[PDB]
Amino acid sequence: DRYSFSLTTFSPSGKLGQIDYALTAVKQGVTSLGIKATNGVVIATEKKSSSPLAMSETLSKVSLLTPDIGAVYSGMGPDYRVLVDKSRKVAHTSYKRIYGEYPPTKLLVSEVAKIMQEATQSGGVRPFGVSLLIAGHDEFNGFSLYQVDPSGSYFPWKATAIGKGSVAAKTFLEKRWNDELELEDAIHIALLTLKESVEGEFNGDTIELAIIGDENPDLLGYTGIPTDKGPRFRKLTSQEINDRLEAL
Amino acid sequence: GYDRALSIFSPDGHIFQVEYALEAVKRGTCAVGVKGKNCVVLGCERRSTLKLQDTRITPSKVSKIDSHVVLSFSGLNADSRILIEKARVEAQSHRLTLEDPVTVEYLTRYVAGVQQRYTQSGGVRPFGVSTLIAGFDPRDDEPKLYQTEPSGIYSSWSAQTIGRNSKTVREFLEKNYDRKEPPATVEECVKLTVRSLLEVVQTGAKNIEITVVKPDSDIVALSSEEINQYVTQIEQEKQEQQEQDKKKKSNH
Amino acid sequence: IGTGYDLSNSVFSPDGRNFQVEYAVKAVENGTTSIGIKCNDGVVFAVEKLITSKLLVPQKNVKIQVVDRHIGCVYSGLIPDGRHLVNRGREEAASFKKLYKTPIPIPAFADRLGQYVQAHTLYNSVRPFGVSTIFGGVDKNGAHLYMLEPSGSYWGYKGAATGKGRQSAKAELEKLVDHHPEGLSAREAVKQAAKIIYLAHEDNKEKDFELEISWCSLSETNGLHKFVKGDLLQEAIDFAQKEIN
Amino acid sequence: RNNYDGDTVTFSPTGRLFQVEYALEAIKQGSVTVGLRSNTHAVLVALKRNADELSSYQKKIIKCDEHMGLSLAGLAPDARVLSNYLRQQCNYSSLVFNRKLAVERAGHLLCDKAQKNTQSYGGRPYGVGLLIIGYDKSGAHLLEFQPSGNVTELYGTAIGARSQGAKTYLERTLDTFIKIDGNPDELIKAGVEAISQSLRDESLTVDNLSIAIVGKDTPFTIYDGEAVAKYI
Amino acid sequence: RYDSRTTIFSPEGRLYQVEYALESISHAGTAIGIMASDGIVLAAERKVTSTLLEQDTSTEKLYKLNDKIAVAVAGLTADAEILINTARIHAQNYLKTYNEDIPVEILVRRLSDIKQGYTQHGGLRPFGVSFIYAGYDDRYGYQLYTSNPSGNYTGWKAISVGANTSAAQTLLQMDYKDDMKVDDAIELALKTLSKTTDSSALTYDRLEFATIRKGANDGEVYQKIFKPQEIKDILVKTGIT
Amino acid sequence: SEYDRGVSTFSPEGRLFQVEYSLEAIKLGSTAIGIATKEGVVLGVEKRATSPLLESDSIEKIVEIDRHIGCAMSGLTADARSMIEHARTAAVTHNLYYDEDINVESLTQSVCDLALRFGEGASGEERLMSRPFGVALLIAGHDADDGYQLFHAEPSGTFYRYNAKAIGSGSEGAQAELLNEWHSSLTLKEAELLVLKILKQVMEEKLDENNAQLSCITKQDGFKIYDNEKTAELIKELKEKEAAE
Amino acid sequence: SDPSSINGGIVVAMTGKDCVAIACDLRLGSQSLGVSNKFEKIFHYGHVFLGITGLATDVTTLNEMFRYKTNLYKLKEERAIEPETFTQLVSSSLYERRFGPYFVGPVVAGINSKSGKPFIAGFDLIGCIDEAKDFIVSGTASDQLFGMCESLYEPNLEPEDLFETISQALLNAADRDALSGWGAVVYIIKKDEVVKRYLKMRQD
Amino acid sequence: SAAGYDRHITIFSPEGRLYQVEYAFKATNQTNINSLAVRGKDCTVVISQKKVPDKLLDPTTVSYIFCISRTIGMVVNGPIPDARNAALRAKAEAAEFRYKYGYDMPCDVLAKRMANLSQIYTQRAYMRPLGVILTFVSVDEELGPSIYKTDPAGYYVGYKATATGPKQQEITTNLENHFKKSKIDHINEESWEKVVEFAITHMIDALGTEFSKNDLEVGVATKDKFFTLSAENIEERLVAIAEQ
Repeated sequence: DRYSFSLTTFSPSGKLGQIDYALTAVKQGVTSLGIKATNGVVIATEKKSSSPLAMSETLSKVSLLTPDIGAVYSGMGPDYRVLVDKSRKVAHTSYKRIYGEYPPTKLLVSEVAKIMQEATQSGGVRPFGVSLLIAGHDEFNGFSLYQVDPSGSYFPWKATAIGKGSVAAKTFLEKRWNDELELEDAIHIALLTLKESVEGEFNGDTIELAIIGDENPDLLGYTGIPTDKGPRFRKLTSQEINDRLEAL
Repeated sequence: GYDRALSIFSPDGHIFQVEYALEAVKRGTCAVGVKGKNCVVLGCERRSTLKLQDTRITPSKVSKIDSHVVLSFSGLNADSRILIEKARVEAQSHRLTLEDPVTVEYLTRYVAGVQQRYTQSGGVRPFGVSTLIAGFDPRDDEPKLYQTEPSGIYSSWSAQTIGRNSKTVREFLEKNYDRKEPPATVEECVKLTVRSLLEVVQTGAKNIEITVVKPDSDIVALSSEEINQYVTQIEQEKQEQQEQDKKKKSNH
Repeated sequence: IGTGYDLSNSVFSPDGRNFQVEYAVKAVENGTTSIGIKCNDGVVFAVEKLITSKLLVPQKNVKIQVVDRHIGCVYSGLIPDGRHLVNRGREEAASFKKLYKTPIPIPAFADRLGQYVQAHTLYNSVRPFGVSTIFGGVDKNGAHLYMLEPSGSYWGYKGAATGKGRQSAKAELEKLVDHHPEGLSAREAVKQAAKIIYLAHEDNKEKDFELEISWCSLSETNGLHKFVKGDLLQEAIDFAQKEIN
Repeated sequence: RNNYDGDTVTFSPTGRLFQVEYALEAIKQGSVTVGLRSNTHAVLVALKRNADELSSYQKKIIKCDEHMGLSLAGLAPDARVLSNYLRQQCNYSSLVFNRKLAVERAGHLLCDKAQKNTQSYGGRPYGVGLLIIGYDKSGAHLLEFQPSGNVTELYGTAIGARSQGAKTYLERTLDTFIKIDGNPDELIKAGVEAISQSLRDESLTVDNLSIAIVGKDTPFTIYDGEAVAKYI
Repeated sequence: RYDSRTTIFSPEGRLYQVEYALESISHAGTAIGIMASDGIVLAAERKVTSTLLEQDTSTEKLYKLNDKIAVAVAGLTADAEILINTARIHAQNYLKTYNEDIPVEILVRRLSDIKQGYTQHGGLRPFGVSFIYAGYDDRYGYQLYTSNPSGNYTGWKAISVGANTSAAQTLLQMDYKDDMKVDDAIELALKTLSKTTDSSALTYDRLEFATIRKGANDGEVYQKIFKPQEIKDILVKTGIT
Repeated sequence: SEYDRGVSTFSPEGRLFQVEYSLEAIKLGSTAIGIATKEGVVLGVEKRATSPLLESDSIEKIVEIDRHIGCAMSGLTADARSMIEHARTAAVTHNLYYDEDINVESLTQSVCDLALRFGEGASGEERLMSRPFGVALLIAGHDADDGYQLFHAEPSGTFYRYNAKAIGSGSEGAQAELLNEWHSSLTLKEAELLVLKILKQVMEEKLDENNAQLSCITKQDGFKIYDNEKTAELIKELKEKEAAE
Repeated sequence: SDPSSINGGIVVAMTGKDCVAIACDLRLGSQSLGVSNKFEKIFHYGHVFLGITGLATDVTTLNEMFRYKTNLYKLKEERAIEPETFTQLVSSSLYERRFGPYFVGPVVAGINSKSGKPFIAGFDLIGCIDEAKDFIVSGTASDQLFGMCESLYEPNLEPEDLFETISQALLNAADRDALSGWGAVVYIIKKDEVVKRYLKMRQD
Repeated sequence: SAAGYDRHITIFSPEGRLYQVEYAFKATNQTNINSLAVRGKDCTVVISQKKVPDKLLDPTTVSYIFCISRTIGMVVNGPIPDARNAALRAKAEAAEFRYKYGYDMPCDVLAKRMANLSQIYTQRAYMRPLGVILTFVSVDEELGPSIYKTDPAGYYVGYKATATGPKQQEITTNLENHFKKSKIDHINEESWEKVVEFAITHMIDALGTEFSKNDLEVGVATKDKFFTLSAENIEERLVAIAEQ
């Protein structure tokens, strides 16, 4: 009641009403999920066209924050875009002068968290409508995956999911997850889990699935340097998703 | 109501924030100030519950404002923290500008000024803390004892109890205290202060904190052994007096 | 009503309006009739300033006020509130002259005034405006007539009207489209303005009025705005009285 | 409803605000003053109030300049903020332009200043009426300033308690005082008659009269005691 | 009700807001720091868990703020992040300014002023967090304190916060041996953690632990957050596993 | 309702109720009386005693604002602290600028100018002091250009000059008695025994000096706050005078 | 010239083969007056060693400055700061002031643990990337040392070979400089072992 | 529900959403205007209705197609106040962008920065969302013909073609049939004039109402330019349809 007409006071059972509503706002979104393996990380989402005429191919819901780190969301569409904007800016500032190349995954998550936290702090501000997943790859902690909550807390995970179909996806991932998976194997889990959510439209035109694995000097835009590391992030096209989607 | 902000008084002339601040005082630990003629003994209840709880590193209930003026307090302990540091920085700053020792009358007046400024404003609330501030200056051998209030009022009292169950101690203090001759014995001033605080602690002399201020910048914190010495002498006299009263009855 | 929706200006109704902006329009209605008539070579502005007692001094209180020396503006609704939109308007006018060393085009002014009204609905701590403002002049492109709503909506007009007796005015303006498809020439429109305000004063009848007319005309006021006063105004008065009878 | 009895930033269904309306009330509980003018003079006559007979009575005439001046009827706190402002503008005109500020021109600055507080949600809105006199290049003028900010040029007007009889004196004798020019004596006498009728269940006394006069020949001067027991 | 701004007071002469922050602790995990002359242990319990949760290569309720002082968390985690970062910044100011490590009493004291400041000033929340501070300074040796969500500190030799504080406290003070040992701290903590927690078999992936010692590799203080397999060793001694 | 919550909301009187309530704060306060004569102004006060431990002779209630200016007060000391610190600066700043005494009337204006702040901001007055002042002062001094003048600085309006004025709890009965007992034939000494005569009547305690404190403004003497012995003596002369009549 | 030239002092770091040496003099002088015969110019944040030349104030002040930033880096990420990454940092941090630029010539040296490769880097007033796998020398006798180190360097050396090369280098170059010398100390980072060998040399 | 919720955009509902933003998606029915944007192969076309309902309004002052900058048109649907506010910021930012970055501001990038702008108005309770729908049309130099629609929420998504208004649906369904059967997302003809004929025909069938020259206003975006058509040019295209 008054514990989300105001942000000052709390429920006597803990937490603001605003946070529990912010999670409701997450589930009203598309379904996004990530699975970590020991030689890769898959990140996968669906995109609701929401008009036969809408082009969701022109805006994808998998967006590189920096070349080695992509992110997805589940939750409100407008809220995602500004939040992504601030991710690209802070990243250069915070570590592309400290290390002169793009940050650790781990670092950018602690930064993002402070921003989400500050909108839970005071009245006359609202939480963000999303929970994000940030996946990336660095050499200092290896492959990682994270879930970043609009409460202002963040949790690392091996595989997790969020969105409308989260509760179905989570039990599914528990069963099929093993101690060593391949990148290819984790893509083959990722398609099945998301297909539980939406069926009767599943194709790689409507489902976007992409990976964080090894460097691409092909998406780097240069070669001829013995130390160069191209984007750990990589987009599969519509055609490549179909090759994996047949493989099931 | 008129309790929605500090920009509204009630039609009696009261502001309910201040009135609930006065109930706040009563929540936290008790304090007694009692003046002599060469001393002021400023004593306070020390809260302990558990054995784990230290009395080494644990926050003292007497804070030294300077080397000749001290402050003990009553109210919320969390609230009183901001108030403690502020009063010490101001203490040093007087001496930076002027180059003079910290005047007691100035000191209470500024300190109650901090509280007043918040009360004057509506966007910030004052502390629910009332203090006792006792001292001497090197230029005075005539003792001063002051009080602040959560409103922004400063007052002078000969002798005072504030904080937890003040009321009963308050009447005991009146009778014994004489304005004729306040306790000239230093030991007897401490002993009175022990008798007053005795009432509110129940059993204790590791829960009685006595501290003593005398002129020309002498400050002491009295060890646990000395606080326990008072209790043995004070129980012997209270009991003795009681036995005698029942003998006056027997005689008639 | 309740449930917001008028209780703040940020909040929006499910209908597509804002009921706080509707009470501001009611305040324009309550104010005294003003008309503006666009012409194929000028603009004429007229206003009804009613006389409530004869303690007023005649030709000394008006709702006609000038901006530069060639943009006339006249306001209805809350009287000091219409003054203020002109006072800020005047500030906006000056800025443009200093920077570009040119007189302000009337559609340029038209953009700039309506940005002030709109700023006063983006904040719940700023009361909107509650005044309509008839305006226009002669510029580079010739003569133009505009009117601005307290919504923060505006459009160009051939004939414009606002205030309490605006029900008559609107009707006389229409007779004019048919009568003259040039909207009338600027000279004969000073007399047309007076006659209009007299039929409008039949809706205020229980009281007397004072009529002020001003104009700005391309070559019959020489690109400049000046007040219609003198033997000019009295001829306008005589035409009105005659044809009403 | 009267959900608008608290909001000064939110229109009332009539198109008013209630706050502006209450501000007219404040004037009614306020102290009476009668204005009037002629081409070559303008006069303010005002009633001093007292709470008892050990009070030495409230100044109702504030000298704004040596050629301009004002009187009040309503909230004295609000009257102070606007008096400060008003002197600041008249001195500004004498500093930069070596110029007297016109009565009418001053009034348009005061207008923006009323409506600023209406627009805002911060500080009190006004609740005092000022009767303003001056004598500039365009002779004596009389404005009635309202706490709305509406400024009205008349030949005579009145604000304050029981001010509807001053308007009735002035209406009848409207023309008598247009014809008198160059006689300060006559114009002063006319306000005094005026404010006897205005008042009800009161009588005038010597030290209840404060008459303030400026014209073309008369400097700005305030008459008290023996200088106003000649026109009672 | 009093709920609108923190610039108000309830009739207890406290604020209802402070009570609401209090309650925030008692729906989070349980936290225990036991001090001994030979080292201080910090322990926290995880309030989420899964088998696809990464918690074996990470901690979340244990931060070192400098290489001589460590903290445990009980409360919401969203509240925690902001104030940890500020304590750590204050430590490195101390290091920069005075050329030495901060005392325990100040570092806590600052943090306590800052919590109270959000009560004192504005309509901004109190931050419902209780932190256990276990530190070293060469003035009062080992020092164990905790900080209140109201924003005051009190010294200790053992304390529990979190969920079921009362239940935990009685159990800790019963088994407190008066010289104490870091090895007994470590042993006591697991036992006490078990009974509050709603699992009957406490486990190392469900555990966060740091032990602080200067009593081995003397003349210097070395603080060690334990790795998962070591936590398993100490569990086997207490007979839980 | 929405009238006692807000400093920017007027009620059907056209007033603030913030301003109203602050009068009742003064009536809470102890009785204080000032009586002007042409010999000097005499400022008397009441203090209270409910404890034998309360030292009431070691804190002030009559204060020196300059070297010929004194003030008595009633209401909260919190509201009084701000007011007197302010008023100290105004007199001091005057001696800087001109190298002359402050006049009595102008000191009154400054105190009522602080009083005006009840809220947060305003155009033509920055407000930083967010409540009504629940204190008044009687302001007494001497200028040479008039004489001795005695004023009441009102926190709720503008200032009213008096020849004798009572404030506080017992203000009501004191005011009637001063009309029938203030006269221009009454010397310095008579002025003292008058204040004590009224003072006791509305006191709920006996007439004694531990609950009283007189002072005078004599320019010749500078502002003099009295000793306890002088007041004690005078309680005795008061009773002997009235014993015999 | 600059203030860096008035106070002086030398820090020279060098590379061999899976090793580094970074060595310094013990002279601090403030102009003509010699001040300390024993102020070490070598400091460290983990395995990364920071030398500092220049004015005496900025030797102490920047040390506090870079300590602050490496301590927040260490705690958050739970690893040691790397010499590869510290070179980025030194150059931006000194560049923060440009309108009050710090008057120093640092030398960074360390060995990366994420490959074991040896790293040395050179800087100036506001610092720039200057990459070497040979040597970086700095100070008022830097022009002497640039040639002295090149002349004695033979590419690809043992940890024990590298001692000899940096010692003979420092020994004569410091001595035949006014504002340098007065003792020296040599740190040989073998890989992760650091042996400290004090040079017996004369008092300059 | 209603207990705070609808009265704010900083108070979430039990659904996690904002009722108040969603009520502006019901503000396009009040002005009663429809748009149609279609892309040809080398062009983009926008046609929106023009409402002149009174003979005291000139046809040339009432327009809803605005020149934002040289190659960028925009159609506005919905209320006249929020129409202006959006228009200003889009002109100030487009002009500023173009010389700062030296690039002609693409359809995606204008639609993007504005959608960002609309999100910022919603997070603070001081500001409010826009009510209008802006459908930006440009022929880009990096993507050729494009239509990006930005919603009063701060959603923006691309479109083959898009429509807006109260009768928006009926046009949507007509465009669905057209692109689906042909298996191209463009109007096949290459001349911008003949594309405008096709687009005008789809609208007259779909709404059921024949339009006039003073009941349309048409902007046509070509390769690196925009221009808005006058009524006599629009008439030529209308009669093109009417007589085969």
